[PDB]
Amino acid sequence: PSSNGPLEGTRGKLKNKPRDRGTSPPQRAVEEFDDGEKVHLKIDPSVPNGRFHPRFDGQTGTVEGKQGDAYKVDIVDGGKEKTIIVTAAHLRRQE
Amino acid sequence: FHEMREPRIEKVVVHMGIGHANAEDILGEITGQMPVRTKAKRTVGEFDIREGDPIGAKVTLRDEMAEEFLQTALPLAELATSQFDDTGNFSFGLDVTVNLVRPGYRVAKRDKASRSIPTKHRLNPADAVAFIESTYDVEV
Amino acid sequence: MHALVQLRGEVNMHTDIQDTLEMLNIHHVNHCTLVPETDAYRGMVAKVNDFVAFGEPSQETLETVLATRAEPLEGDADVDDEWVAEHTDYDDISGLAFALLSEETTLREQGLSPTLRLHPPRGGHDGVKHPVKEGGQLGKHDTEGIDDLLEAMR
Amino acid sequence: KPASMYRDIDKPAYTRREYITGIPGSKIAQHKMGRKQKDADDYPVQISLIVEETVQLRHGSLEASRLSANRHLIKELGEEGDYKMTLRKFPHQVLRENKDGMRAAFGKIVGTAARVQAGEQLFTAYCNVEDAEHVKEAFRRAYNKITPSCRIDSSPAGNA
Amino acid sequence: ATGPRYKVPMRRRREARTDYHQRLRLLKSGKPRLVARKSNKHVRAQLVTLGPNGDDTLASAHSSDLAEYGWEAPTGNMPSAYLTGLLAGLRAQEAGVEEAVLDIGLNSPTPGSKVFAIQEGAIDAGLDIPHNDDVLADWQRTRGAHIAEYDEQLEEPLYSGDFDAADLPEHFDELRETLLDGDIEL
RNA sequence: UUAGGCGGCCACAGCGGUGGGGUUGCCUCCCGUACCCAUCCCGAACACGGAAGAUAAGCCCACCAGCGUUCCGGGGAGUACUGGAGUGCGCGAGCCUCUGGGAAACCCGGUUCGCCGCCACC
RNA sequence: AGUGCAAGAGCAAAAGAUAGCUUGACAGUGUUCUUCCCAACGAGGAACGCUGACGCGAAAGCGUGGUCUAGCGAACCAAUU
RNA sequence: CCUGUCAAACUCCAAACUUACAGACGCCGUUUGACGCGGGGAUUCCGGUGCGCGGGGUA
Ligand SMILES: [Cl-]
Ligand SMILES: [Cl-]
Ligand SMILES: [Mg+2]
Ligand SMILES: [Mg+2]
Ligand SMILES: [Mg+2]
Ligand SMILES: [Mg+2]
Ligand SMILES: [Mg+2]
Ligand SMILES: [Mg+2]
Ligand SMILES: [Mg+2]
Ligand code: NA
Ligand code: NA
Ligand code: NA
Ligand code: NA
Ligand SMILES: [Sr+2]
Ligand SMILES: [Sr+2]
Ligand SMILES: [Sr+2]
Ligand SMILES: [Sr+2]
Ligand SMILES: [Sr+2]
Ligand SMILES: [Sr+2]
Ligand SMILES: [Sr+2]
Repeated sequence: PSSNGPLEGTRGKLKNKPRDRGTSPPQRAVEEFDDGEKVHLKIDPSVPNGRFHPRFDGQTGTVEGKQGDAYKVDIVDGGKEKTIIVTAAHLRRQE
Repeated sequence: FHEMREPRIEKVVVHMGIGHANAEDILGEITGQMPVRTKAKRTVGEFDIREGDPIGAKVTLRDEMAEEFLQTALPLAELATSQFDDTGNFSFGLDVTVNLVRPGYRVAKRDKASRSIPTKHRLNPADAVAFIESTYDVEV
Repeated sequence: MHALVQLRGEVNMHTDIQDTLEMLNIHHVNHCTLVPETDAYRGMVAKVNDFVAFGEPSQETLETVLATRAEPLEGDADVDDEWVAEHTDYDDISGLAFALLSEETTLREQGLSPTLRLHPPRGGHDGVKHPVKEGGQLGKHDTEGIDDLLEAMR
Repeated sequence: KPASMYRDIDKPAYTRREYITGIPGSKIAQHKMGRKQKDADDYPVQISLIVEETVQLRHGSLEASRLSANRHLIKELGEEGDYKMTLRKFPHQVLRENKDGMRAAFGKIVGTAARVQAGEQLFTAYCNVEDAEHVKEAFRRAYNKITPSCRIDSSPAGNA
Repeated sequence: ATGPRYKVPMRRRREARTDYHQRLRLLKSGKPRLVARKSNKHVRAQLVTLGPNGDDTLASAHSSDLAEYGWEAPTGNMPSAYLTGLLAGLRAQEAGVEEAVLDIGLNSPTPGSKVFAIQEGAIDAGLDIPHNDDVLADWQRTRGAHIAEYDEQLEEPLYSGDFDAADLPEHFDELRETLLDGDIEL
């Protein structure tokens, strides 16, 4: 890349399909997950806060607790284990 | 069907677009109620670079105030078909605007479940000229 | 149930393709394995398609190859009807051949090495630079074509 | 400059005017010739010049071929002949030239070209069954001034 | 409507019934909502909870079924609204609900209004709801006093179908008295 | 749900159009400003109080496909493109064969004028 | 459209406009990620917490600066609380 | 309305394919102890070629 900030090369993954444009439904932003649940990570373009590093878009982690309203999700980046702080607005149950 | 379809007066807005006011006093007399200041937007070559600031005034009358005004106001004008809107509105002149509409207009002015008025319930120039002309004055 | 025979060496073959052969218990050229026809195994053979020869063999052919090349999981004990009868859930090679072709069991399941270490093709094969439809020996074969190859490698 | 330098499609598409400046004007004078007030359907014969290989044709080449073709049609049918020919391609691809060795080599803008896939119609003419051979001659002279080989294909025309 | 790229608002948005931004802020409490609504003639209170396929109402009260306990007065006023809230509140306690958050939907937070009366009623019913006393109308108004004095400036009975002449806030008391009581079939 | 409230999905729900529906019931329009509250001016709205009138709006019910949208049939198309393989072809840019996948535009015919959950209610 | 400034992205009963009020551009201390994909490395940054004290709002709630990604600096020494 | 063309910094669409997690089969590990963890010792930080996809350059 020409620069190395967090949003480098995120033109597509952080852009909404035109019809999903606009404030998102509150339901998925208030969803509750239990420890051990498998959740897919995907930032919702319309939601500013509670995001993780774009580089983790597409990961399917495991809820292992929470911090405030946000959730702590465990993932394995390559071979490195990491803990991600992310709000329900950017999560989805698996299967 | 006809009772809830026959026109009425939503509001009579009288306003003097000056451009810098001292004219509020006459409106307060010719209408009977307190007028409000009018601010402009966008800078203007004609020494009008001040966005927010007095430039005009207006008075919106409803119910009696509106009709008691038009009684002595309409006779001062010479209404014509062109002077009418596409929604059934007409204004003459110191400007004098008359907003006419059907009964349940509120459906578009209320906060909850508001809705736009179907074109069928929208007033017509024809229906407008009629109603009005049907009360103290002529047409074209 | 398809018979799989590696006809092209490991040098220069993609690693994931080579690992696939190994998962199918084939580690040398001319080595043959018997694989059930399932969606999972299907993806595998389609992946090694260009370095192998496969197809469904006739009961007789499978019987000939088993007689001549089947081996115990361990040891050099020859495999014949008597061996089969005394070590497997069958009465003779035929009972085995049938159960394999009908995918009711596997060589490993019956105490036999998963692989048939065949002999080079007598009279040579059709070449490893072209598929069957183009006159080569690679890819899927007819039961007759597959039997021709396996019998030549008996 | 030799066409060998730009005839192949060995570079990304370079057409964005919003990020490219100094683009030379095209040398193509007209894309629609003959009687452009009349429709194409108003003719019994429709013949196109088809490119046989994928290539890039610089505007200087489109102009030479088109010119050397319409010129003939004019000489054989007159400045107002009952015919019409169309050059259906426009030179959108911008070309550069590195004209200091290989350091900071990105080239300066020098011209434009049209990308043509094999099998496509570069030119298409519409004539009366009489002038059908005069157009075949115009194309013969046209494909002699462009890189690839071409097929003179006769679309509507079963009068042979 | 116009084309592929056109953005149509969520159904409840175009119907102009749900303020989603306020909704979200409400749902963040984690508590049930005391949904206060009102029509020209009536007033309704519902205790709504979040659910998989849509909200879930655990309890509720309408101004209509108020009569079911001895009410012959109109059902679009202050006394009406309060009692409705209390009725809904009481039933709330029944189903095991202990706390809520006022959801006045698209109504305005005017001091002393009915949605706030519904709230005070639901709170007296024993429900724990975040509130502010100096935004609730004074006791007397809730009772119906303001309308009594209005009828005082008589000349033509305030009510058409003679429910009474000089109206009655004292009735409000009888009904509230009947609800706060144990017995009552909720 | 013979008209209600809170919603989930967020156009299959949009745009536009037709017909039907309401005596103490419902939603409304509607009537009216003493109060709580309100308008940088207007009881327009917001708020409160209310039933003389009305089903013309809205709303709900039944329905229409011209535009927009979803899915599906047939055609385009196993085309375009493509993962794996080749002592196959081509001066070459490039193409072909085998194996495994496989569009988009567009046309024609259907589908779509919301579906679903909770509560309340002749 | 606007949203201070590149570009790309976000936003409509708002993240924009207006009006009013206000000083959360607050103190303490962490979790995590980033910086540095994988994979160790500082300053710097961000998201998310707990504690304290406040602002606004009916209340849920919002406010750890400006919608998001640039606007930054070790040890030694000095001044300062 | 019709008719002629395009896009590395366009997208109403949209692959092959790459990729997170899981189950299944396969292969492997439980005396050949895999996976994971801690510690000792490095060498290495001029690379090259083919093929596929490239960006620059007439090459
Ligand atoms: Cl993160
Ligand atoms: Cl309401
Ligand atoms: Mg991209
Ligand atoms: Mg052995
Ligand atoms: Mg040979
Ligand atoms: Mg009707
Ligand atoms: Mg050659
Ligand atoms: Mg120094
Ligand atoms: Mg200092
Ligand atoms: Na959205
Ligand atoms: Na002013
Ligand atoms: Na109606
Ligand atoms: Na740091
Ligand atoms: Sr090149
Ligand atoms: Sr040529
Ligand atoms: Sr009124
Ligand atoms: Sr050559
Ligand atoms: Sr297929
Ligand atoms: Sr922020
Ligand atoms: Sr890739």
